[PDB]
Amino acid sequence: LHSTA
Amino acid sequence: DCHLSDMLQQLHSVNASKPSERGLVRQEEAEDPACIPIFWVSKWVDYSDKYGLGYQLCDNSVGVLFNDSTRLILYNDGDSLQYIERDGTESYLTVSSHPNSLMKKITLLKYFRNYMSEHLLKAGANITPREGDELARLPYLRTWFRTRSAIILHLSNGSVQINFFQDHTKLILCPLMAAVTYIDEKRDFRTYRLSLLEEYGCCKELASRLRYARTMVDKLLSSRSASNRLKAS
Repeated sequence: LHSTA
Repeated sequence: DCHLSDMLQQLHSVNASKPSERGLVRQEEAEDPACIPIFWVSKWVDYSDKYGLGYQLCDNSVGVLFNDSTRLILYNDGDSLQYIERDGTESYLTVSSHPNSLMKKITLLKYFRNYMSEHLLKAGANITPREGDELARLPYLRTWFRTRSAIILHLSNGSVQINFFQDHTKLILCPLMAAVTYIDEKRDFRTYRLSLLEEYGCCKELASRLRYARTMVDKLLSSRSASNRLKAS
């Protein structure tokens, strides 16, 4: 649910 | 006609030419680093279940496309706010002075801002963006969607960005430059003029991604057409 962490 | 139909024309022409099958692929000749974009999406958070899609642009501005189709943008000054109603009116507010009616949304934008800052890498951190002129205002997120393989982000300046989940490769397509920037798995980046890719060809990796990009742009265009039909009643 998010871009690369 | 719009940014999207121009982009579709550009992609159709390069793709029809089968660029990876050229007698001598000269991919490097198609590079045009001058046409690097001014803006792209460097971070995003999909809170669409409940609230919306939050994102960071490469200039460190942030924005949100809320589920109710309103938008809030926070400039990289950390204080100037632009709010856009469903019907398009922009209001110019600030984090320090704004209507209490927007408390909940401004609080949501701060949540996204802080989450992205704590946890997420900046895409294209190694890229110096192009300098925008007089009219190159901060764009916002016109629409987006996700597939099994990618998130598709369409900005109000016409750019379409496709980030691939599996291998972290990314495309940034601009219908004004008629160009594509490809960020590979090593985070190396190249920008290409689409007409030069048609002339000189390219590798299988890039060619496959451009075929996917065309499919995605057809999807964007069909949605846009649908919402315009509804809007014109």
